[PDB]
Amino acid sequence: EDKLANSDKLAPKLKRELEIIAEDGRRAKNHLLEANLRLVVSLAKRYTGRGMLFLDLIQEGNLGLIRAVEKFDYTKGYKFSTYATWWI
DNA sequence: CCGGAGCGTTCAGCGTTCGTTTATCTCCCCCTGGCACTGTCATCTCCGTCAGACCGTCGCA
Repeated sequence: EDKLANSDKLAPKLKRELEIIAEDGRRAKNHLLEANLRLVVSLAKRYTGRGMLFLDLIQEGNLGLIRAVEKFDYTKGYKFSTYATWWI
């Protein structure tokens, strides 16, 4: 999606393939997010019962978790949970 | 018998002091961003109203 975001002229079939890869990447974004909904629910129930509703805490942690997945890299050899927990 | 001196009041030269601003320098407040062993489903409600109606709903006929 970064390559197709550029203004350089490429093949239209190549741009279609890049859009397909971008759609697959967005599907991966989703799949990771519904993978980690359970852990953000657990860490939100860790912080409940203090004047703020449970589902509000879950959704705010979900915002923190999409922040986490925006700032996650595979170069460091650690699991997603221990890095996501700080942002949650 | 005016004339001068002393006295009262009122103004133009420059000489200092105020009234009100301005940008720079500390101290504090306030908001966005980082954390990298792993840690991936809570929570107690609700009963000894109550009195009957109004109403839609729903499975049996």
